[PDB]
Amino acid sequence: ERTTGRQAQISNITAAKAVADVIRTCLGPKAMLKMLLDPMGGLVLTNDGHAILREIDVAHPAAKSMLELSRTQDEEVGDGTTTVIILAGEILAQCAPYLIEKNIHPVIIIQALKKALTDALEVIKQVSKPVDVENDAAMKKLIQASIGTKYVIHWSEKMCELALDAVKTVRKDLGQNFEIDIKRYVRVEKIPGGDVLDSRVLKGVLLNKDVVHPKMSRHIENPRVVLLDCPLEYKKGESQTNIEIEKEEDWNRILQIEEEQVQLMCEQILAVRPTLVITEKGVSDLAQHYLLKGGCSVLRRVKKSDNNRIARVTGATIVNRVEDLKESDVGTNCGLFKVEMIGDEYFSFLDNCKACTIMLRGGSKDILNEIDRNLQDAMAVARNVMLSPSLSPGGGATEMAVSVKLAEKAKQLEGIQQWPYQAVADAMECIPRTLIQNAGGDPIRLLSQLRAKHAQGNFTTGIDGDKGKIVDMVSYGIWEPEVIKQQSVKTAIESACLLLRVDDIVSGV
Amino acid sequence: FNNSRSDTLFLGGEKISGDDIRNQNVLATMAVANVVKSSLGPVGLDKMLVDDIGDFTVTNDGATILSLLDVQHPAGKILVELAQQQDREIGDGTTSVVIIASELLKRANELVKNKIHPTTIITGFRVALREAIRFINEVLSTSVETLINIAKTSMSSKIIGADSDFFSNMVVDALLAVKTQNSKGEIKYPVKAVNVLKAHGKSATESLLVPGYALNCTVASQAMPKRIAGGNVKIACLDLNLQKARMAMGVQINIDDPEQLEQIRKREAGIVLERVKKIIDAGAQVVLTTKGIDDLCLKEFVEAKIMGVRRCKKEDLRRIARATGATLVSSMSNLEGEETFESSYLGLCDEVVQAKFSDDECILIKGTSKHSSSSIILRGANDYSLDEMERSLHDSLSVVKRTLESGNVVPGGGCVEAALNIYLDNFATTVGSREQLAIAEFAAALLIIPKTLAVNAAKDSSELVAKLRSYHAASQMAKKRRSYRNYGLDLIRGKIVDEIHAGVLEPTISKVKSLKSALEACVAILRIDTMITVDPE
Amino acid sequence: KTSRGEIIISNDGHTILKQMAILHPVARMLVEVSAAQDSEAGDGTTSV
Amino acid sequence: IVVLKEGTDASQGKGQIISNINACVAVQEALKPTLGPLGSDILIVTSNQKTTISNDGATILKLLDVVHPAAKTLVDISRAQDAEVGDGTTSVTILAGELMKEAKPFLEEGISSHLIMKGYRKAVSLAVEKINELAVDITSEKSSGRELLERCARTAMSSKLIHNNADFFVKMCVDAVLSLDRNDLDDKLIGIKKIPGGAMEESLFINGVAFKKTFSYAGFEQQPKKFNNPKILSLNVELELKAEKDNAEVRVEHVEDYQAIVDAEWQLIFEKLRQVEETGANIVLSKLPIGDLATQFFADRNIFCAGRVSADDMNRVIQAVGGSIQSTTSDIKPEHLGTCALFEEMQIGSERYNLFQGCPQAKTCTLLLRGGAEQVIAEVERSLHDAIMIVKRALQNKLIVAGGGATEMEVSKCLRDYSKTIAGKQQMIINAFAKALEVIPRQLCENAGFDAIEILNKLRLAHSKGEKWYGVVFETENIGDNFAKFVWEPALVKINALNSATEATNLILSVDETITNKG
Amino acid sequence: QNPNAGLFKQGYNSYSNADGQIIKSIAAIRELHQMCLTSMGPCGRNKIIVNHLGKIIITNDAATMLRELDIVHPAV
Ligand SMILES: Nc1ncnc2c1ncn2[C@@H]1O[C@H](COP(=O)(O)OP(=O)(O)O)[C@@H](O)[C@H]1O
Ligand SMILES: Nc1ncnc2c1ncn2[C@@H]1O[C@H](COP(=O)(O)OP(=O)(O)O)[C@@H](O)[C@H]1O
Ligand SMILES: Nc1ncnc2c1ncn2[C@@H]1O[C@H](COP(=O)(O)OP(=O)(O)O)[C@@H](O)[C@H]1O
Ligand code: BEF
Ligand code: BEF
Ligand code: BEF
Ligand code: BEF
Ligand code: BEF
Ligand SMILES: [Mg+2]
Ligand SMILES: [Mg+2]
Ligand SMILES: [Mg+2]
Repeated sequence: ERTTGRQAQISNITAAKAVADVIRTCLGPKAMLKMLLDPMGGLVLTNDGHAILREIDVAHPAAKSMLELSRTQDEEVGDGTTTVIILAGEILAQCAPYLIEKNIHPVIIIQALKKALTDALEVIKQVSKPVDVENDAAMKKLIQASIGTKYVIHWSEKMCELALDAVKTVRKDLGQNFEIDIKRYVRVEKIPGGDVLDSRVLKGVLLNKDVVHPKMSRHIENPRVVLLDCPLEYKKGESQTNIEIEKEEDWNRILQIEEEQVQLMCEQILAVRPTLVITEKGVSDLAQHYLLKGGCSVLRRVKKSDNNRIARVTGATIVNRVEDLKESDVGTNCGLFKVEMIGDEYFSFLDNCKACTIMLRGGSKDILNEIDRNLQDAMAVARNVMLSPSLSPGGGATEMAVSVKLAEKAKQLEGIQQWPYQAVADAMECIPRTLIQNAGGDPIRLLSQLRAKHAQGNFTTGIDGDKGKIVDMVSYGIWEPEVIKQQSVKTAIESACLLLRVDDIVSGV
Repeated sequence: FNNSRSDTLFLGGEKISGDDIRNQNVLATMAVANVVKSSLGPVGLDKMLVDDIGDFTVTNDGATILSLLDVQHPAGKILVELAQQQDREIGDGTTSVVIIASELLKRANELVKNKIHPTTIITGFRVALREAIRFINEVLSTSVETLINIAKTSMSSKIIGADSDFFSNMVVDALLAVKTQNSKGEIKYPVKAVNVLKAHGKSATESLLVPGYALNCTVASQAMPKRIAGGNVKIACLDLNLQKARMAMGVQINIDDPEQLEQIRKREAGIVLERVKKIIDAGAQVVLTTKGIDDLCLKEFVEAKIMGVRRCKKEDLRRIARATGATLVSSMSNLEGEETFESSYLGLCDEVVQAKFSDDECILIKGTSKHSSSSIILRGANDYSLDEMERSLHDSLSVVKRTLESGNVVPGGGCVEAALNIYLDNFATTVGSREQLAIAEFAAALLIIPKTLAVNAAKDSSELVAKLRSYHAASQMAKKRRSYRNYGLDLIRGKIVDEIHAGVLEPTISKVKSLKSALEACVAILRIDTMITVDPE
Repeated sequence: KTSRGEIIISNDGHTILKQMAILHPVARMLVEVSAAQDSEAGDGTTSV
Repeated sequence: IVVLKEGTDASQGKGQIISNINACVAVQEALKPTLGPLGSDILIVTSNQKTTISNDGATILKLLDVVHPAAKTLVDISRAQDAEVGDGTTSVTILAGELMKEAKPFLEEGISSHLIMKGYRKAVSLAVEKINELAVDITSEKSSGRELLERCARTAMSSKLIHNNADFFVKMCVDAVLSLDRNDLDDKLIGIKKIPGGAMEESLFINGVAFKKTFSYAGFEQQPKKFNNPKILSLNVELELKAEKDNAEVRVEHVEDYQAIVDAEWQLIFEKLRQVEETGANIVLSKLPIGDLATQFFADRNIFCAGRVSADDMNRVIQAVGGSIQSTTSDIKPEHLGTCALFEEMQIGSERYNLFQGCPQAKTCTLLLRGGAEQVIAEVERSLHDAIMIVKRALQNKLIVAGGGATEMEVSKCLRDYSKTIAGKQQMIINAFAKALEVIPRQLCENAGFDAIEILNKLRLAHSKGEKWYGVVFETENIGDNFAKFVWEPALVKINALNSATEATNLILSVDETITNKG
Repeated sequence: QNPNAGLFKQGYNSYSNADGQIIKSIAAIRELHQMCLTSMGPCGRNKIIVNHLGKIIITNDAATMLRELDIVHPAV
């Protein structure tokens, strides 16, 4: 029913702490795969944090808040998902003692944490170095960084390629910020089989819809594309259109009219001399015929999302009513119209030998979803940099810097206001630690050394994954988008600040 | 213990009389109040309220806690509907109008147990209020920034308060910018404008205050522009829908000759198509219908790079239009014609852009002819905190609309309470009798706010409550020297301070209605002596 | 608190008796005399 | 997945302490009406089905079952009060509760309980001494030896069903505290008897001793049923042929031995039997049987008897006729027997009652009670034990205080005045206890109807402004000198009361976590 | 759907420490600790423990409270 007092507080903290506990063995280069079972049927074999926590229903309110943190974070940057959860926990946990043990009110611990966040954020931008968003080589060895710790690493280079080759493709600066809608303009397409490398980033689209009529062009050299909303069949009246006939030879009259309007429609289209007509709706058998000899291949039923991406790699602006069909609505700038038959399943291409279609190949419909998600992380950190050319010391280095500059300051602040501040510092340290642990090396040992080396000797010094020894980032490098280090710490400290505002929990609508 | 039986007077239900019921009422009000007595003050804290599905919401808005908390029992609902009155009237002061009410009953009841008729207690509380309301105008004052202050102290018991300075500013700013004259003078600050939005991402501080308005929509067809105008734009705030007509509900198209079939048919498309043209042909670069758009009659806007948004919030267009000076086009007519009248009905806006916010992406009409308007957009950790950020951004930003509309504030900090207390307390002897105990109780009862404002800090609040007590008790000795009421509590530090100086301001209009109201309840309940509960069906 | 669940408060007898749920037949009779006290005087429904 | 208690409720917190207080308040408010001269009375029909009606607050709080730990202490301190004193039981709880009530404000405002506990602690100490300080010791200070026991058994017998037949019972009450040796007042001697029927005052005070009529054997109806100075033989065991119990084996191989052993049995009895006759007695009583043959014998030679007398009876029988129990019939010497002034076998309330009335040499009386219902006789016996027990503790302590709220109201004065000199936390707490004592005067007025507010308030003036015995004129509703009006109660009550009442109050204020185990 | 392995004993509950058990236990202890942490000292408070046979008990002492309770956590 009800639970006021530290009772509340505790269960919240423990709850939140437990959330972390699950995916903590998923943060690191040697991170394991949490094969989860969804209710609907299938499975999820991913190790990408947010993709795990999504597939786990929780009860305790805090555990629900803690769980959605991984989502809002997966919405800002594509990466840094697992990290925010672990941090968001350790913060609450590291407050636990001064929260009750040292009887500090939640207002005070909040007043400090909100303060320690800003200072902490400084130390992030302070250690961050900028980068050439255009230097293909830098972007690659940047995207590569956030491809490690995932099944997609055995082709790491191959991945950053398909990543950049797609981030830049749908990009479109615009200024009067840079707009990169990976979502609506980079439709992926996972096709079972082949090899990983056998996957490319076609600059166009790929529909499996075949051709409306047999004897129709399998591939127009340079096709003239015409995209339209409206269907291709005899329309009807949006009023009480009811016909009364007693005039004998009138049946034939009307029944004919239908053929007649389908004709007109074919005309208006055929007019601008098209070779490829792709409509979102249907295609009357009649209309097929008049578009056959009219000289063009037809494609019926294609999703809006599928269509509007075509209209960016054909230029062919989509148009509804045909009696208004302009000639500006061309089909210029569009290579071939291949129709490769991929294992008993016909496809259609529209490459040009603004929106690309990443086509992945692996070894199962299952294994592909691993790739797709892994790729998304790549293609997202690429976008981040595109809109914030700043990077942060990976290997948990940044995380340790903030640990010290804060630890130092806290110790030199004096007042009850110090303890909560001190905790944010002590908290931060958990990431290089989770890393060192999931590496196998001795946490107490490596950290003391990493922390010390940090205290003076440079701040771009994190821990090396497969190794387990402290290395300098600059050295073997593994910087990550500075944006990630923003959110991870922004919302984590917020989460903590929210849950700490709770002193009572109640049940009933 | 436990009431029971019937014997005579056969009634289709329950019926408690006297002591039994009279206590039940007091217990009721008590419980419903005590749930939210731990949310009072800056040191007060929020709570999570889970349903049956498991979801929940964390919030300090006493009125929503009592709303969200299922209350079954008259005297329980009463204080949940009284907590409502406040949030509906002034807009803040909920959590407190209840705590007072409960305290008045609880107390008044005690007097009855002492053998003091309910009425004699009632008139007594009535006079304690007359004197108390009057006196309230002897601590208040005209606006002499008091605004960024009011807006701040109203965020103490809230989540938005850790970043007080920030929002306290964004609050007044946003509101002010929207003021109007309603009808015949007035000059009322929109009790609801400033479309507030929220989106998870970034810091709590990174909340933007649009320099115009935020309409929450995309752009119909992805084919049209996502940003238009840098200098000037013509906004078409419609209402009528641009989709393929359907004629009168009772207009059968009876065809006798196969000829007319095709003709009247395609006519349908054009009828509502002409309507489209007569609008583009006005300089319309931005169209904001309310009743949606066709995809046919959209391509017309697209072919012409006209940002045209479908089925918008009509509650926004009404304000998007007063803000671009435009006109909410109900239907192009005027006398007997048809046109959206080129720029006659259109609005002048500086720029219409579709800004993104991670996941989401909405439209902004920033900078306009006669807009003045604003709109805030919260950004937090997740929806749980976000709902609440706004939740209290409102319970705060409301305190401002009233400080404005009513130029008069009083020093909060549990000062008002303390003052009234000792004044009414001493004043209580100005009638003596049994009636003394009444006023006395009334006054004494008010010290609930200062006590509980502090007890929410764990420490032995008997300290401050004593100090603050004494002070006023003394100040009203030549109330002469250098009279100094306005002395409230500073729980953050644990000492009595001058709240007017410190910056703890609250509009008079609140504590004046919060009081007159809470008693109106207590009395209607004080008169309750038998509760007949009919059996339902 | 009526059968419907609507809550009411008053000193007007005719209205308390009316909404009271009196069961005995000759008992219901009182409500009618208080009813008529309301129909002629309009006051004293309690006293009658 | 693990646990630490197996589904067994347990609450804690600050509310926990408040729950307990209120809990006790209930059990408290329950008895508040049974207070004062014009006090209401209760009718409890326990789950037992036995219906009772009384005012002994102890007896009520004993029939309420009550399981709440906290609130259950009010049941304990009420029982002790009916022990170390015998009266005031109703009040020990009213106060005990009331204090806990006045502790709420502090506990709520956010004050330590250890501080409230201290505050009340002094308050009692001071209040207790103040009573000792007013405990008007007398002896012939215009009070007399009997007028103290009367004047005190009276006021205390007020507010009980036995009231309007006061005089009758106080004269009866005192007479029975005196019946026993004033050197060792043992209740167990005043043995009471209840007789179905009769007026609630047609009750009889036996000077010697009275007991049932266990006389369950044939051959009775002979034996005079009345003697003046009979020679009572307070014998302890047997008087049956074959013996009532115990045996052995008789094995004989001779026909004559059979008839021989028989004649022996008989003579074996008869002898022991005449052995009693030899004592030259008129009344032969025994805590064991008196067989058909036995009682038949004495019947022949006009000697009266009774077998199987109540154990606790023979002891009052001894103390009446001054006999002395004898187990065998052999060494029966004459200082062993006893003699009263008069013996008779009554037919009181359709029930024959052997009674040895008139015994100027007794140290133990007996008294039969009457009533129109087994509930009223029952309430008398309890309304009278509350008096007898107060007369008894008024011999041992000729120290008395005028109640009727006075003592209570005054002890408030000095306590409230004292708090002035303290100031602060201890001020309010000790000043609270002072006000908390006002409950007895307060309630006492509400119960009867007097203007609780005015009569109280008017008392505070005059009492604090002098008159250290001003209480409440039960008669003309107004304040008055209850010492002058003769409303006396030994100080032994109030002193035990406030000690023991507060005990409960801090015992509760000390508990922060109550863990009820289930099972 | 989900399988289950390596089981051949009877229906027990094995809390391997490699599952953050040491802390699960610290928890259980942490709970009964707070009960004793306020009973110590003159400023200590009492607790009313109500017997599993139903008897009231009030004591400042710690070894007694614990005795009268139905503890179950092995680490406790
Ligand atoms: N190559 C590596 N060697 C050491 N640390 C790495 C390496 N790769 C990722 N990191 C660090 O581990 C974290 C990223 O791990 P990951 O498992 O990808 O979690 P997320 O889901 O948040 O990306 C960051 O702190 C990053 O600095
Ligand atoms: N800065 C402050 N310092 C002391 N008291 C404050 C301060 N801020 C608000 N208060 C007081 O706290 C109470 C309002 O808090 P809250 O719990 O939000 O009540 P409501 O929810 O009814 O506004 C009022 O007594 C107000 O005067
Ligand atoms: N004659 C009386 N006039 C005024 N007060 C009386 C009188 N008789 C007894 N009292 C007071 O009434 C209270 C005793 O109440 P009672 O109903 O007798 O229960 P108990 O004696 O068991 O507490 C005490 O305050 C006692 O002093
Ligand atoms: F492992 Be993370 F989501 F890239
Ligand atoms: F919670 Be309150 F109404 F500010
Ligand atoms: F109660 Be009455 F009808 F005024
Ligand atoms: F009820 Be009391 F023992 F006089
Ligand atoms: F003094 Be301890 F509780 F044995
Ligand atoms: Mg990553
Ligand atoms: Mg407020
Ligand atoms: Mg008595």
